[PDB]
Amino acid sequence: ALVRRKGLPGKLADCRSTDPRKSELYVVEGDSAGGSAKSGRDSMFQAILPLRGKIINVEKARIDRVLKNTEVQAIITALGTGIHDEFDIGKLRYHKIVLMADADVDGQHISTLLLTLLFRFMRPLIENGHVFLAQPPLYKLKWQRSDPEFAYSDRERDGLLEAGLKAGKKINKEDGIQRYKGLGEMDAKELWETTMDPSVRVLRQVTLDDAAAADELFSILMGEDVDARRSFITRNAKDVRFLDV
Amino acid sequence: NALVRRKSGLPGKLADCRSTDPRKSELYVVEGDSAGGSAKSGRDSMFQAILPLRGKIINVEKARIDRVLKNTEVQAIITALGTGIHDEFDIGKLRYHKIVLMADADVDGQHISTLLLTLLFRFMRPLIENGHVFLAQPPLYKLKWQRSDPEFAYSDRERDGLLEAGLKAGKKINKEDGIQRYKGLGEMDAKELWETTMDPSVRVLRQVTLDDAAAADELFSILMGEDVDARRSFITRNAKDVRFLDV
Amino acid sequence: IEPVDIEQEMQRSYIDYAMSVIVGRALPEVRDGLKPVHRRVLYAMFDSGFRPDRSHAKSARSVAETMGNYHPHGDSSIYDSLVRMAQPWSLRYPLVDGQGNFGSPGNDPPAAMRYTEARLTPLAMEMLREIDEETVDFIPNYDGRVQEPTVLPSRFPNLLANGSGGIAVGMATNIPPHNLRELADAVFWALENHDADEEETLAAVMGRVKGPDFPTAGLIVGSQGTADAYKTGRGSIRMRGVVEVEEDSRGRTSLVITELPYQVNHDNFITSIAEQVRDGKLAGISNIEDQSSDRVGLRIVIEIKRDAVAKVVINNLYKHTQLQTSFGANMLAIVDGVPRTLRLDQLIRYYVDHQLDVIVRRTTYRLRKANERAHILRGLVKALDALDEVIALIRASETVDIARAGLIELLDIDEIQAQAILDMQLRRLAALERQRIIDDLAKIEAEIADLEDILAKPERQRGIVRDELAEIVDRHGDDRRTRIIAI
Amino acid sequence: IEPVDIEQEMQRSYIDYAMSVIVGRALPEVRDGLKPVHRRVLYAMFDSGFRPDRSHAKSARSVAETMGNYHPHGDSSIYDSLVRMAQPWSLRYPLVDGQGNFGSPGNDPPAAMRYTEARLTPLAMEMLREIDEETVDFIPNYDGRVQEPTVLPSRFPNLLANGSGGIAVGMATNIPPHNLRELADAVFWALENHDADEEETLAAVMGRVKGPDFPTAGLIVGSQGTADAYKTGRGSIRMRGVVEVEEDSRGRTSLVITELPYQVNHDNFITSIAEQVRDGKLAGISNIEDQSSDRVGLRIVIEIKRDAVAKVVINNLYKHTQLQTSFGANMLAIVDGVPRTLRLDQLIRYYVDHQLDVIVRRTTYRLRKANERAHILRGLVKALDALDEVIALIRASETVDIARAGLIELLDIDEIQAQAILDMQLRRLAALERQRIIDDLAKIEAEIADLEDILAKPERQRGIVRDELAEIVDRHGDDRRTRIIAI
DNA sequence: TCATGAATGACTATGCACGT
DNA sequence: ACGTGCATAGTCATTCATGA
Ligand SMILES: COc1c(N2CCN[C@@H](C)C2)c(F)cc2c(=O)c(C(=O)O)cn(C3CC3)c12
Ligand SMILES: COc1c(N2CCN[C@@H](C)C2)c(F)cc2c(=O)c(C(=O)O)cn(C3CC3)c12
Ligand SMILES: [Mg+2]
Ligand SMILES: [Mg+2]
Ligand SMILES: [Mg+2]
Ligand SMILES: [Mg+2]
Repeated sequence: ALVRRKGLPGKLADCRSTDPRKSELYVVEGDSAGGSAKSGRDSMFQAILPLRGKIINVEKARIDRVLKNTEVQAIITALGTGIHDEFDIGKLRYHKIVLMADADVDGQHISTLLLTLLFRFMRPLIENGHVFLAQPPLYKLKWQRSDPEFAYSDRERDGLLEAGLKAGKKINKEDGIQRYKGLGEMDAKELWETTMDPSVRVLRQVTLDDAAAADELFSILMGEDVDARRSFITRNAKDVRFLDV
Repeated sequence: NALVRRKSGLPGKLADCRSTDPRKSELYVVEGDSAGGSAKSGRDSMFQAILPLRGKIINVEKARIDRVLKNTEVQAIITALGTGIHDEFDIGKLRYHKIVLMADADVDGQHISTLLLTLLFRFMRPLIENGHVFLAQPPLYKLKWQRSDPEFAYSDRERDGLLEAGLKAGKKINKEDGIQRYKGLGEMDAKELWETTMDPSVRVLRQVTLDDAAAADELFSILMGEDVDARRSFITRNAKDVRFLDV
Repeated sequence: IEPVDIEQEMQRSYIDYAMSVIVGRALPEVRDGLKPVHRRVLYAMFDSGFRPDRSHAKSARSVAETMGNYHPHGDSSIYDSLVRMAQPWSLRYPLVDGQGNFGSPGNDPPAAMRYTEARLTPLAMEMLREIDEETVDFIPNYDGRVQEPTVLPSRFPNLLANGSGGIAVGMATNIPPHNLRELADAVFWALENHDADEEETLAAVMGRVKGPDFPTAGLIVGSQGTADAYKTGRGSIRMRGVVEVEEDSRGRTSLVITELPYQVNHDNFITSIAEQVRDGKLAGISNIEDQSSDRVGLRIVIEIKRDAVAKVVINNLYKHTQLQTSFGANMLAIVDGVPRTLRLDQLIRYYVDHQLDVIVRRTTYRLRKANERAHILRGLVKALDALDEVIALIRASETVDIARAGLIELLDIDEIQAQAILDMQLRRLAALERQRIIDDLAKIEAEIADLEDILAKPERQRGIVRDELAEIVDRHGDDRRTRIIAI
Repeated sequence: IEPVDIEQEMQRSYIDYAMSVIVGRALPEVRDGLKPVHRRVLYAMFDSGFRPDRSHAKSARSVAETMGNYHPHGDSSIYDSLVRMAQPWSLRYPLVDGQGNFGSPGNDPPAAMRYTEARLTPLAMEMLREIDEETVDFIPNYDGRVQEPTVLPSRFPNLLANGSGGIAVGMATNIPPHNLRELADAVFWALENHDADEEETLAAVMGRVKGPDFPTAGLIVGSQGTADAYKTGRGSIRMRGVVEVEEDSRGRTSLVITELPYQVNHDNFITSIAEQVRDGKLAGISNIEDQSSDRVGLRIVIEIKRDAVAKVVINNLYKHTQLQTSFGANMLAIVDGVPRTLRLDQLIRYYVDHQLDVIVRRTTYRLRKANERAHILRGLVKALDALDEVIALIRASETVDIARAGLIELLDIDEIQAQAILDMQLRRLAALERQRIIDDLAKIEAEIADLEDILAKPERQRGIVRDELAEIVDRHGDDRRTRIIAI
């Protein structure tokens, strides 16, 4: 068991449960999204750590400079575990670390920067499956009489719309389908019923198979060598669609 | 008498002049970062220095002295003027013989003037008595004639007058662009500020005079003091006749 | 260089600041209960079409529209004012429909302008109802380019409903919110008893307006302060939150706070108790836990010791925290450009007067417009009766000026009417189309007579205010939230 | 909970970011030389009517319009982008007419959004010329509500004129600005010699485009780097400021710098010299004084010691300061959704292609509209020829549909034409108006003939580009600022 | 290490009156 | 001394590539 704040980051909205095994840390993008998340959460088991701005690239940046970064200190301090050789998983304050960023490309970028921080400083968190990715909604179908439905893809939107119309439901062509462009546009309720309610949230558990292959990919994509990265993108971006086919 | 100007122990916001002679130097105390920014550009860097003040100035009549000296904006003024305050006032160390207060023409500019004048009258009164304090009058309108040079107006009356005269003279204005109305110093650029408030050959300055010190002391305490009731009755008594002070 | 004496400068400048702040910044107009920034935000959104019949616009667009046309001040503070008008715990009847993160009753700040959207609420649409029918005086904006309203129609008593708080110069205002249905009853009475004096009117209105109705619910303890505020314009109204004692399986007791009095920050409240615990002031308390959520609302659990009495701890909380706190009523509002402390019957009467003005002006507007339409229609009907000649005339004319000048002489018609004949489409020459022009004339002449009748009878005018207001209340009126108890 | 491998996530996420930044953020489209934010700001202002024919709008309104409809990002950075497009020392040909404080070449920051106003410049109006005539492909915006343009008509070569600098992922761009008159000559040649191969085209274009022309004036030293940039797409161009040695009556020679190379901060430049003199790196210098003003422009006076040679100190300044600095040219632009390093002949050719597309699309649009009006006009003329009959028919109809159906039968007419006859006003039945309808038909049929001729002849199409561009250059073209000298 | 330029806003201090 | 609400924005740190 571990004490919750009521010696940790000021931005941290800690949970109430003293059991790390049941506790969760939502690492959120932005002050707005983190603010609403702090309200819509279950304060018993879910803690919120909002991160501001692009995270520093630990692959490029020198070690001492990374340790001076306020956002990195917040993560390391909140997770309770050390880093590198001084890493001790026994002091992990949350057995679930949910990264929650915007659906847009800059959210994706922040994900790669966080995953790089974790893989380089605190790899066992990934190996033991403590790291997860929340999938935010993209659309909210606002039926005239029925309860609203959330969609996490363009396909699902078309499907739920098709089904609802076939069922005899109806939507306004003005209000209609609200499209989310970021977590910051959502309120507390919306975030709960899509990303934080454990009975409805869509989480993806980060797994680590080949450590050596991963090590090389991280260094290529995140490293200082531009040429390697440039050729990698021009080589593989052509086939990014067909990774899960 | 001469004193060193900062060039790469004075306020960071201060854009000092180059002249080392206070008799020849001027300090423009400006309202806002934008206006101060433009002033810094349109000024004559030889004799004119700019000290921008941000936000409403602390009321030295209400707040205790220790709190006033901790205020960053007050410290900037006292430090830039070089002179001490109260009993430690030494006019010999005055870094500028012209202290021009330049605020927006709007109501909030007027309020900042009374707060600055209160600071000066209470902490550095001799500056007022010896006529080192002035008030700049910003322009309100800029008439943009189609072919002729533009004209600036400092009142609604002058606007009507210059408009009538120009039209009578055969000049013409667009009814779209037309007469630009200034709502603050922050809306002006460097050139405009020079040609209306900083060019010593065109600027309209008012020199603050102090006749009856005892009467002044009372008015400052009524208007700026902690006594609300006194202030309320004074306003309700005299606001009715504010028009007719110069009639 | 012109000389100016410091006394002249100080007096003139400060008075100019004080008066504009009093009349044009900090204090509400008695008729619509709005400060200038509020009125300008709402009208900007209204004119921009950001209405409930369309999807929320980005709130940045509302701020910029307000800035560019009406309110010559900063975008930052204008956004704050807009945000407030959308918070359900600030306004008893929100005027802005907010979409996104608009903050909380605690220290959680609202999201930035970029993240949020906003539009007018249905009640805010009643504030602006028929504003385009010359129901209120308009004046030029800060640079003469466009017009802005001096006051809104305000088809429900917004000042008393949503209240107002403002710090001016030499004075300040603090009017609490009230329940719309109770205010309506008071208005209905004032309309029926339009000749009643102030003495009778105050007794009647005080009977219907039972007291302030805060958006945060809670309790009002006592009746003296309420009576003072309505009879004097000043009064101290004691507020309380609601506390429900819960027992535990072990047999431990805990106090559950689910409501707090108006304008009490939830986070500051919890912090205040927390600091007054260590500070060994509120003994008997064992543990403080905030079990609040978006689904259960406020829920502050105060577990107390076994050797502690619930009411003793509750009384200590009333004493040493804002669980019990008083609302300092000061009924100050601008009346005809003058700040005035008002009795409750004065507040109602002044609002009723405004409504009657609005209804008469609307009627006058509609009556003028009806005559114009009738005037042109009469011209068209004259053309139809001599249609063969009218057409032949226009055809044989070399220009349209010749045709027009001829039409006046032909049918003995005005130039406006004659112009309308020229503007007439060949569509309107069909049989059924000719008939509609006749019927439309007959239709309008009935409307004109009705309108003239309304203007001639104050009874109908008052009847309209009553009926229209009743419709609003039936649609937008809600239950009382704040419970009133005795000592 | 679904499992995902870290390699899969990393690769897909980073590639998606890199590609969006490359194609849709940091790098310019070759056809109009604009990044997405630039294009969206300008179109927003355009659609909002913030044009040179009306007074400056509050810049907050441009930001909010761009933010709310096209650019789903923050108001802060969008304002920065708008401001930069209004600075004469940033853009060789400003696209935004700024009113107020937009900063300086030094560390004086721009005023906040609340203080400044903005509208489009005349040249920016050429970027958007006839954009409403289907001259460019439009796509739905970020939420499907409205359409936005994929590219602007860009009736002057904006990419080469104003240049571009951008940091993307895996690559970056740095294109310098050029003199419009020189660019026009190159385009004029490309149009005349439309069949010339790349080798000839490169030689020709390089002869007319003498080199970059920076808004900050200054000097270009050497010709190698310029040649590399145009031949390779990469090159190092050495820039210099202007130094004028002045002598004193006392014998105190001083260096007066009146110009600096492109993108050199005035305040940083003075500080760099000052810090290099205090520590001891630029001996021979005696005193540094900034005599700059709004009236004389840049004027940094560097008084040197008596036992110092002016030319030595100037070379020391070239060596240890940005008085001499290189522009790292990397001619990278997006071509058909693909990032590409381009030769100068490729840049010109691609722009000329875009212009020809614009003119052909415009002609096709105008031809379609011309046919439509002509079609309706043909209907009107038929009505006029049988005017007596047309009226009699409409009169006997119970509805307008019976009247229409009859008109079709009477004159052999479409439903569109008959409807147009129905909507016709009695206004146009006057003599001159009937004649005006006839002549209008004759006019359009002449225009249609012209338009058809344009589409059938590439010669005319190229002629249009030349003549229209020539008109633009004669009106908005200016002298060269950057002087080109040899080693 | 610093500049470039579009991307990812909270914090900081006064006036003013009034009540705990 | 703190809350209230309408008035009077610059500073702070990262990604990313390239050349000093
Ligand atoms: C809070 O993050 C930001 C920071 N900082 C503040 C201090 N901590 C660092 C991590 C981020 C900043 F120093 C500037 C900006 C900005 O200039 C800005 C903007 O819109 O211009 C937006 N943001 C935040 C994350 C989006 C900024
Ligand atoms: C620069 O002055 C301001 C200050 N401070 C900053 C530093 N200490 C004092 C001098 C003023 C502030 F702490 C907040 C604001 C604001 O919140 C604000 C706003 O638009 O809301 C405007 N200003 C400036 C003077 C107008 C503010
Ligand atoms: Mg985002
Ligand atoms: Mg102002
Ligand atoms: Mg603020
Ligand atoms: Mg920024």
